[PDB]
Amino acid sequence: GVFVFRDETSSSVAPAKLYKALTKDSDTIAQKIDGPIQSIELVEGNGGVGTIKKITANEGDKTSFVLQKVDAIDEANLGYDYSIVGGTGLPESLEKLSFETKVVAGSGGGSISKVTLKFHTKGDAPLSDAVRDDALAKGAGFFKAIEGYVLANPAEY
Amino acid sequence: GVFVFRDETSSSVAPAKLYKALTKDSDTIAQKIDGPIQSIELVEGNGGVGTIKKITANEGDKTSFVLQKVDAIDEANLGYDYSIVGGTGLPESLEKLSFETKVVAGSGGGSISKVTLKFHTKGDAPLSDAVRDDALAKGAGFFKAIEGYVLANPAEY
Ligand SMILES: O=S(=O)(O)c1cccc2cccc(Nc3ccccc3)c12
Ligand SMILES: O=S(=O)(O)c1cccc2cccc(Nc3ccccc3)c12
Ligand SMILES: O=S(=O)(O)c1cccc2cccc(Nc3ccccc3)c12
Ligand SMILES: O=S(=O)(O)c1cccc2cccc(Nc3ccccc3)c12
Ligand SMILES: O=S(=O)(O)c1cccc2cccc(Nc3ccccc3)c12
Repeated sequence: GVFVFRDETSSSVAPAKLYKALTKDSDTIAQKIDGPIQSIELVEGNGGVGTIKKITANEGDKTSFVLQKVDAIDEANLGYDYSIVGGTGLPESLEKLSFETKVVAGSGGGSISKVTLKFHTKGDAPLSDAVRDDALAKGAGFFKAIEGYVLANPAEY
Repeated sequence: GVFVFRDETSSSVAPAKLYKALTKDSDTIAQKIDGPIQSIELVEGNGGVGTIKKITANEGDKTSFVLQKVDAIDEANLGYDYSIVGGTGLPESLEKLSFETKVVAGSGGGSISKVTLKFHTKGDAPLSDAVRDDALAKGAGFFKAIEGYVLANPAEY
């Protein structure tokens, strides 16, 4: 089955800048900062729809990876969708985790980051809170890492 | 004027550990990771209630600081309250900003971080969205930075 969860996050970062950092510069920033992500490599494509990326990261003291697919890109409306489709980093009860994101004008020149997660469980397995919350936690952690990088480097943004 | 805002975040980190990191190890962690925070000075007190900490940060293209005061500590119930009473880092429209935090166990094994922020505006003046959102953005940034550290160093926790 499909489980949907929507969330919004405000930021002082201007829309155009945030969108660029999250969708075009994130792979580069993630390997640059001291976070969980250790390496990102293109398995297929170079960024456009259909692209498959292998992301290797450290979960505690162990390494795992996920395969990521680029579902859609609407640069005109600052939209970007993609999903995690495999790898050892993907919970056993999950078949696919899809993200639908959009950046809109926020308050005081800042923006609003809207995200819709869609959990596709394996064999209609139930979605435990633990699995759902861990994904939200990782999604929130990654977002803050990029936003934080943007805020700390005004010459670049 | 006094404006209130609440929030809850679920974490996979056990209660006691998340609490120790946020309230006892954070001063050191902030200096170990590369974030906005540059230094933490104990101006008066040793960390117990009544303590005044001076926190300095590199806001990217400029520097600023805030005076933090420890309002209450309840180690038994994993409670910790404090507030920003001054510094160039505190917006002019604000007189004081208070935080009331608590960590409770999740029903399934994690922990939930509850936070209540109380904005004290200067004499009936309204609270601007920009000020409100920026404050929330920094609070979440700090929290996630500390949560990230624990998850990346299971050996230490
Ligand atoms: O694709 S990520 O941008 O890291 C990613 C981003 C946002 C939310 C995520 C949730 C679960 C797993 C991920 N991947 C993962 C990657 C390596 C090891 C373990 C898990 C998530
Ligand atoms: O009286 S408070 O309600 O905290 C307070 C409330 C509102 C604004 C304040 C500004 C400076 C100092 C305070 N007090 C203070 C008290 C003890 C130690 C350090 C500072 C302020
Ligand atoms: O993160 S703090 O350790 O207080 C902090 C430390 C050092 C310098 C700071 C400068 C501006 C804002 C802060 N924080 C802030 C957080 C929430 C609401 C309003 C201001 C600063
Ligand atoms: O807004 S900043 O200019 O970085 C910033 C400046 C000054 C003090 C800060 C204190 C805590 C968090 C921030 N932001 C943050 C936001 C997202 C992720 C990590 C940290 C602070
Ligand atoms: O849960 S972690 O084991 O760190 C983790 C492990 C593996 C891949 C991750 C990918 C994105 C975010 C995480 N969390 C995160 C949480 C807080 C701050 C920054 C990143 C990831």
